[PDB]
Amino acid sequence: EFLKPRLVDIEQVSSTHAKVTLEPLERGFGHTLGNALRRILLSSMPGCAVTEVEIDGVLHEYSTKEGVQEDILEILLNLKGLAVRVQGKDEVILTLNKSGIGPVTAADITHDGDVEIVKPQHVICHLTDENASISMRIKVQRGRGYVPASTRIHSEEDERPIGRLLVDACYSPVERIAYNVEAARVEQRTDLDKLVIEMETNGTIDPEEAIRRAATILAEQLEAFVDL
Amino acid sequence: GVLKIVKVYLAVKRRIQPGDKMAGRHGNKGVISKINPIEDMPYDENGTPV
Amino acid sequence: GPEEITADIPNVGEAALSKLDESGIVYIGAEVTGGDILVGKVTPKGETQL
Repeated sequence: EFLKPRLVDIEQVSSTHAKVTLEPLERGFGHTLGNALRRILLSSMPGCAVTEVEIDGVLHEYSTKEGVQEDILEILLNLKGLAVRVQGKDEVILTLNKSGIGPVTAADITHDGDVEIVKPQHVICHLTDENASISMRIKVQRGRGYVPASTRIHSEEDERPIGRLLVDACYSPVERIAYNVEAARVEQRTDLDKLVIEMETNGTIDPEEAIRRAATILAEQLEAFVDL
Repeated sequence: GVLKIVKVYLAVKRRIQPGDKMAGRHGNKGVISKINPIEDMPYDENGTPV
Repeated sequence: GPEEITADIPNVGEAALSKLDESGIVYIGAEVTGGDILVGKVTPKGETQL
């Protein structure tokens, strides 16, 4: 009795922007699935950002490093916006080394095989002095939602390493979602609906797999309603 | 009577939470009441929340 | 009598004194929460009369 949809054209502009079409939808199902998908997309999508950073000389985020015009927690704030996608690893640790009077970009990080840098132009910090040395360990892991650094020191159990700068982790790769429901004509079928989801990413997750995992979550939650 | 003093200086970083007083410049006080998910936020036709 | 700043504190675990240094003063950079010991200080009280 009930017609079921599929994903047709997935038109991609920037690496950060995309427009996904969903074409065989019934009346009312454009908006029923559109919102309930926007609600899933924005909130519960796996992705990875940086969790912990060790800086060579620094003892804590409120220090100064001779030869850098950024404060340490300004450098930690730069890393929070580091867009990495890692493959078969759940947590990887990167190594950043650069000296000279150059801005230290995200391309200046040592590249692991499983690691992909989305914004090589991304600015981590600047270097002012000539021979001004900087080297750091940046620990990225995959995660969901928004995990603050405050909630990380409950388990702890000896995270004593006095130079391990814990950073807040905003792991969602979704930045923004909008869905517009317009009528769809597919030869004969008086009125149907074409659902267009438009979404911005940090580059780590691709649009198609995001929607697939978005609706996968949705089917699993309804499993507690398929029966009682 | 005092023989020596040790002063420890603590850098407390305080985010924002229900109870904090906030106001604009026009005499408009207000205490934040619920911290809400980006999804529940009223968004415009563009997808940009508030 | 006089008071000491020694890192030997009565009735606290070895893990309580972990953030403290040898002299009784917490290390620079150590992240702490409420209750944690900043400066281990001990005052004389004799003939407890128990």
